[PDB]
Amino acid sequence: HGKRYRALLEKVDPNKIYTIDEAAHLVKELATAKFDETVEVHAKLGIDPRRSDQNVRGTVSLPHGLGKAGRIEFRNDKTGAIHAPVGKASFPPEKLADNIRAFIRALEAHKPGAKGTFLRSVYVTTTMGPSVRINP
Amino acid sequence: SKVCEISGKRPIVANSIQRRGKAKREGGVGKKTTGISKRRQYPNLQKVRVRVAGQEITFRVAASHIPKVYELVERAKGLKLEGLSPKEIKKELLKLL
Amino acid sequence: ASEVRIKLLLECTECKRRNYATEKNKRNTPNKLELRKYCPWCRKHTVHREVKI
Amino acid sequence: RNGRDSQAKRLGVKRYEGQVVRAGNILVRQRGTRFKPGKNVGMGRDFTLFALVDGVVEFQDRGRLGRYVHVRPL
RNA sequence: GGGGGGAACCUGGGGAACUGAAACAUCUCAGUACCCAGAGGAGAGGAAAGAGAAAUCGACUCCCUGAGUAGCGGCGAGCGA
RNA sequence: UGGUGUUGGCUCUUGGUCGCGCCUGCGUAGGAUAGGUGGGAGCCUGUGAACCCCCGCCUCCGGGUGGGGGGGAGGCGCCGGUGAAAUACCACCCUGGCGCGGCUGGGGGCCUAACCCUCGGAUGGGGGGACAGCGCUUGGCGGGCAGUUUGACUGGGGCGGU
RNA sequence: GGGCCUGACUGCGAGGCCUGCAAGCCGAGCAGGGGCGAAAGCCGGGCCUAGUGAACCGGUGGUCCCGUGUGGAAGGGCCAU
RNA sequence: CGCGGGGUGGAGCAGCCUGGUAGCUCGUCGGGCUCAUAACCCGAAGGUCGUCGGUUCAAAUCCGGCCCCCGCAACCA
RNA sequence: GCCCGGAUAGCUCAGGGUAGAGCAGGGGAUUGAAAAUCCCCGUGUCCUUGGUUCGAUUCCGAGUCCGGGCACCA
Ligand SMILES: [Mg+2]
Ligand SMILES: [Mg+2]
Ligand SMILES: [Mg+2]
Ligand SMILES: [Mg+2]
Ligand SMILES: [Mg+2]
Ligand SMILES: [Mg+2]
Ligand SMILES: [Mg+2]
Ligand SMILES: [Mg+2]
Ligand SMILES: [Mg+2]
Ligand SMILES: [Mg+2]
Ligand SMILES: [Mg+2]
Ligand SMILES: [Mg+2]
Ligand SMILES: [Mg+2]
Ligand SMILES: [Mg+2]
Ligand SMILES: [Mg+2]
Ligand SMILES: [Mg+2]
Ligand SMILES: [Mg+2]
Ligand SMILES: [Mg+2]
Ligand SMILES: [Mg+2]
Ligand SMILES: [Mg+2]
Ligand SMILES: [Mg+2]
Ligand SMILES: [Mg+2]
Ligand SMILES: [Mg+2]
Ligand SMILES: [Mg+2]
Ligand SMILES: [Mg+2]
Ligand SMILES: [Mg+2]
Ligand SMILES: [Mg+2]
Ligand SMILES: [Mg+2]
Ligand SMILES: [Mg+2]
Ligand SMILES: [Mg+2]
Ligand SMILES: [Mg+2]
Ligand SMILES: [Mg+2]
Ligand SMILES: [Mg+2]
Ligand SMILES: [Mg+2]
Ligand SMILES: [Mg+2]
Ligand SMILES: [Mg+2]
Ligand SMILES: [Mg+2]
Ligand SMILES: [Mg+2]
Ligand SMILES: [Mg+2]
Ligand SMILES: [Mg+2]
Ligand SMILES: [Mg+2]
Ligand SMILES: [Mg+2]
Ligand SMILES: [Mg+2]
Ligand SMILES: [Mg+2]
Ligand SMILES: [Mg+2]
Ligand SMILES: [Mg+2]
Ligand SMILES: [Mg+2]
Ligand SMILES: [Mg+2]
Ligand SMILES: [Mg+2]
Ligand SMILES: [Mg+2]
Ligand SMILES: [Mg+2]
Ligand SMILES: [Mg+2]
Ligand SMILES: [Mg+2]
Ligand SMILES: [Mg+2]
Ligand SMILES: [Mg+2]
Ligand SMILES: [Mg+2]
Ligand SMILES: [Mg+2]
Ligand SMILES: [Mg+2]
Ligand SMILES: [Mg+2]
Ligand SMILES: [Mg+2]
Ligand SMILES: [Mg+2]
Ligand SMILES: [Mg+2]
Ligand SMILES: [Mg+2]
Ligand SMILES: [Mg+2]
Ligand SMILES: [Zn+2]
Repeated sequence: HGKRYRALLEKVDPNKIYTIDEAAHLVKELATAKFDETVEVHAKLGIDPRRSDQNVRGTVSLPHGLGKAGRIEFRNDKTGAIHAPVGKASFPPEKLADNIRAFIRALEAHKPGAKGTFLRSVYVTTTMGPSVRINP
Repeated sequence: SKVCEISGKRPIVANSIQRRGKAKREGGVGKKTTGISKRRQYPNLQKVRVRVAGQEITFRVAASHIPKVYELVERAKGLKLEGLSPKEIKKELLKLL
Repeated sequence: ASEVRIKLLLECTECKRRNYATEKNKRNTPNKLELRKYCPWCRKHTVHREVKI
Repeated sequence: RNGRDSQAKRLGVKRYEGQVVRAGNILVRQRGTRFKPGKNVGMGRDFTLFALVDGVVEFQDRGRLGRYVHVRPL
């Protein structure tokens, strides 16, 4: 964990719940890589992956999109985590929170059903940057 | 196995109900009662020995009302005892009740 | 019915209700029954898939 | 070892010639086509013969073509 | 001041079984019969931490009615506000 | 027989299981110890880079990995090859360890003052001792005892058979 | 024997067979939405008659009918099993 | 007689819930070791599964008849 | 029904890569009657069915049989 990544580790209080709005704020402040990073949105899904029935595939995106339309995918791994692009190293705020908001709405559209509150643990990060907690 | 000298608690009779089966709540057929016989439920009588007016005095009391014994001793620290026999100190403490 | 000839339900794949009960031999036919069947809630024919009775 | 038997099944024809029958009246109870269905007679999944119209029952022997029960409307 | 007695009636503490269920165990008989304590010319109960849908009634007790209703029930026999 | 009440004063010793630290994950191919997806074209290094003393931790049987010293410009990754899958780096996690702290347990030891026993002597001495006894509650054994069930047909009933 | 299929239908049922009860059997034809056929038509499983089990209690999926002052909920009803 | 079990190379036993396959030990026979016999070692033969019938494409196997063997029962008089 | 074992070669058994251990039975070295011992065999419905995998004896859904304990049976 070299010198750079700590600077960003000064910028994220570990004991805090952030907002769909707060995310778009801090994210353009953990992208201190030397390239226009992608913003990654993660979640720990509340289902069994071994269960053939309960499962997450599907396609979104909109509004803005991949920017590499902008249709993205999301499939859970064998562990129950989902995560996906997009979002980029600006991409202004209040223009990414909208993007980040609608991805959470899907998958929140695909509870197989399963057991509990779907979006158990949720997270938002950048490519070479720390994580932020956020609130679906 | 008798009557609380403070509270009046005495043995009561109760049924002992033996049941088989799975509760409906748990998705069972229901509960069936495989025997009802009579039994007695007893106060948790114990002995509290206590020194009042330099005299050893024992109450046979239910555990629940044990604190009430040293309470009457607290109220009795104000009446003419000495030199009553233990039986009559007992009567006088009980009157404070 | 038996261990191998089972009882089972047909569930309209569109509205997910069970409209038919029937049997099958799960050795001769180890795959969920998919048939077409009048669904009286949908009031049209629908593919029903096999569901555990 | 023995001692068994099954219930009598009360077979046979239930309306003879000249009898007036309402429609779905049963005409013959049978196993197989001892009697074949004729004019105005249907045959159920168990070879039961029944009148398909109000009428008068009539029997016909057609040789190797079998015996036939008909209903003639009135 | 108490003690002991009193036909039945009364309240409290205890509390069956035959029987019914055409067997029987839950259930029934029945909180009955009986034992015990206590009270009296009666006893109990009694001035809402009530009822329960009327924005309602108004301590208790007793009769009629509500009603064999609502319900309870090996949802059986029955039991029963 | 577990919990708990009566039921108190000290004390040693352990084991589980949750939470953040950390590592850990190896068929054969492959540079070789590849956990799973997703981001990813850059990433570390003057806050000390490639190696190969010391340890600690592990290891599949090649090595991996953390802390410490040595040093004195470099390492990676992309590319590309084999690949079912690709290597940096980052994120969310899965498996199983490891310390630190929740919590919850079992195996002790002493003490005296409730309880218990006992001493021609008793507001006391001595002995047991928070056990035992006793209350509520849990499961177990339980013809010692209690209530009952233990079918019908039938060339009598039983046995047989139905 | 082959092609295409799922009528091994849903909502009904004149009429009868059988019959102590209860059960058990057959059923033309009407509607919905289908299959096969050029069509007539046939199809509510199998050439037929064995391959089975009333209630009660409870499980599951529906339904959204009841919901102990009201809105919910608990729990129940109804349909399917 | 009733109930239960059984009959398979020469002997004593598997196999048959379970249809398509007959196996173990000893014995027998041919060969070796030994001076010779046994023990031991190598190799082989021998069963149509009590018998008749049925079911089946196929019967040791499943079903029935008949024969025989074993165990149990036959009580209130 | 709930939990824990079991079902992998001819016997008895070990275990996301896969099929190995001791014996059974075959070989070959020991130079030998024998055992013992070393190298070498390899026979595997991994109890079914479906599913996730590059790959399933292994993991997940549904089943079957056997043992221990518990519970339930209109
Ligand atoms: Mg009880
Ligand atoms: Mg009950
Ligand atoms: Mg005490
Ligand atoms: Mg208490
Ligand atoms: Mg007979
Ligand atoms: Mg008859
Ligand atoms: Mg007959
Ligand atoms: Mg028909
Ligand atoms: Mg004529
Ligand atoms: Mg008594
Ligand atoms: Mg009776
Ligand atoms: Mg009797
Ligand atoms: Mg009784
Ligand atoms: Mg009384
Ligand atoms: Mg009375
Ligand atoms: Mg008196
Ligand atoms: Mg008066
Ligand atoms: Mg009065
Ligand atoms: Mg009074
Ligand atoms: Mg008042
Ligand atoms: Mg009820
Ligand atoms: Mg009943
Ligand atoms: Mg009563
Ligand atoms: Mg106890
Ligand atoms: Mg306590
Ligand atoms: Mg305490
Ligand atoms: Mg001690
Ligand atoms: Mg104790
Ligand atoms: Mg007990
Ligand atoms: Mg007993
Ligand atoms: Mg007895
Ligand atoms: Mg009785
Ligand atoms: Mg008795
Ligand atoms: Mg009985
Ligand atoms: Mg008789
Ligand atoms: Mg006779
Ligand atoms: Mg006679
Ligand atoms: Mg006889
Ligand atoms: Mg008999
Ligand atoms: Mg249809
Ligand atoms: Mg009719
Ligand atoms: Mg009738
Ligand atoms: Mg028709
Ligand atoms: Mg039509
Ligand atoms: Mg048509
Ligand atoms: Mg056509
Ligand atoms: Mg047509
Ligand atoms: Mg045919
Ligand atoms: Mg019910
Ligand atoms: Mg409902
Ligand atoms: Mg309400
Ligand atoms: Mg309403
Ligand atoms: Mg219906
Ligand atoms: Mg023989
Ligand atoms: Mg076999
Ligand atoms: Mg010889
Ligand atoms: Mg010689
Ligand atoms: Mg024979
Ligand atoms: Mg044949
Ligand atoms: Mg034959
Ligand atoms: Mg054969
Ligand atoms: Mg033969
Ligand atoms: Mg006798
Ligand atoms: Mg005799
Ligand atoms: Zn439908």
